[PDB]
Amino acid sequence: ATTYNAVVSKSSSDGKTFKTIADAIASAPAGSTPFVILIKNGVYNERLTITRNNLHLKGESRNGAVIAAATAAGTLKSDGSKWGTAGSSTITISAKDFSAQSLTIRNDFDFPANQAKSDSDSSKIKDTQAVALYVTKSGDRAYFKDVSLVGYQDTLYVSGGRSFFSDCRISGTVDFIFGDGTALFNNCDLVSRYRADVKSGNVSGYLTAPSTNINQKYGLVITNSRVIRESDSVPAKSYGLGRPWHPTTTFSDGRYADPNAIGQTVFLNTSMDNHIYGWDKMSGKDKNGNTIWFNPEDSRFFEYKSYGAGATVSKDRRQLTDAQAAEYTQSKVLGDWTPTLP
Ligand SMILES: COC(=O)[C@H]1O[C@H](O[C@@H]2[C@H](O)[C@@H](O)[C@@H](O[C@@H]3[C@H](O)[C@@H](O)[C@@H](O[C@@H]4[C@H](O)[C@@H](O)[C@@H](O[C@@H]5[C@H](O)[C@@H](O)[C@@H](O[C@@H]6[C@H](O)[C@@H](O)[C@@H](O)O[C@@H]6C(=O)O)O[C@@H]5C(=O)O)O[C@@H]4C(=O)O)O[C@@H]3C(=O)O)O[C@@H]2C(=O)O)[C@H](O)[C@@H](O)[C@H]1O
Repeated sequence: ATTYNAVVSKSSSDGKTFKTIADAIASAPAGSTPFVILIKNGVYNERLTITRNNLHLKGESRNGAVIAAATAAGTLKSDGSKWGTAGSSTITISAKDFSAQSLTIRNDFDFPANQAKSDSDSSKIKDTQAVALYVTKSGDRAYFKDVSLVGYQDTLYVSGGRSFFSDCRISGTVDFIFGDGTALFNNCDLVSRYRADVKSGNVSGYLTAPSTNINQKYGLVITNSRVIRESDSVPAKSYGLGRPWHPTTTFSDGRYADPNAIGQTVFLNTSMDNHIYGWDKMSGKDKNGNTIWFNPEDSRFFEYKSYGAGATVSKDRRQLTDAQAAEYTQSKVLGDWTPTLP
């Protein structure tokens, strides 16, 4: 038995339906009883912030039910200030027990068109991060099943608590899954995108940029998935599995790269095409304002039984033992939370 509290559709011929997703979400009574919204096929040009607990979105189809907006970090607001990376997100989850099923979420910022602009073009944006989905510190127990996330730089921003992505597609270029959250991915296609603006022999991107606090047990955990290239034009050895993001953070002694954000990315039983070269380093600014490099060997970067042409085993690519791999089951990673749909 499954029923819908609200329905969103493009057609007025449907009857008693909402025109926008934002309106349907707003219609929900205040509180924490489950609220389930069906979204019929269509492209909904909307930006959403979810603050109600126990809210659930179900699209008619992943292929056809799309929530999309174009916003880069460097896009300017009315007051002339930048949106910033967090602010660029098409969908922001700032509530508990959210789920989305069978829908696509896009940031439509045209990264390649931006990069193709002449350097003197005042409309050419430097802050090119453009988040599709952001799970915030106030997000915990967020479940995404049969969902497609589309972007280039910084597609998926996972912060705070636990999120679970299942039967999913996620595309991007630089740091397209990033943040300090506990985020588990199962049976997902992670799609590395072509970079027209990157010279032959240089790096096109990085799948992950975890900022997991050293005291947090689990960061980004990718299981039973497929690490694939968008096209044959994506060069061999052009993509890193991860680099360590140490976010600029305000401390008592100033604002600089967080020393204790020693990120975790673990791949288990995941296929990898030959666009993958391994792990990489990442730079930030230290407490003195100097460049500081954070190295993959000092970070929590591991694989277990990778396969496909990108799955090389070497001293630069640490491997889990069977015993260690058993620590990365859904039960262990998500703890007392069992992701369920309404
Ligand atoms: C409640 O939340 C909060 O606590 C805060 O939220 C807000 O802040 C967040 C965040 O917490 C904060 O640290 C800060 O994050 C920024 C940035 O927004 C974020 O996306 C990320 O950025 C990294 C990196 O630091 C950037 O320099 C940039 O990477 C560049 C380049 O863009 C990229 O293409 C690539 O480059 C290629 C090669 O790798 C390179 O060697 C060279 O050859 O160039 C190549 C090229 O093609 O350009 O890597 C570059 C690089 O490594 O520098 O983008 C990455 C990324 O996308 O992940 O981290 C920074 C940071 O400062 O750490 O701001 C966030 C925000 O939302 O704005 C609030 O502001 C805060 O007050 C607080 O509330």
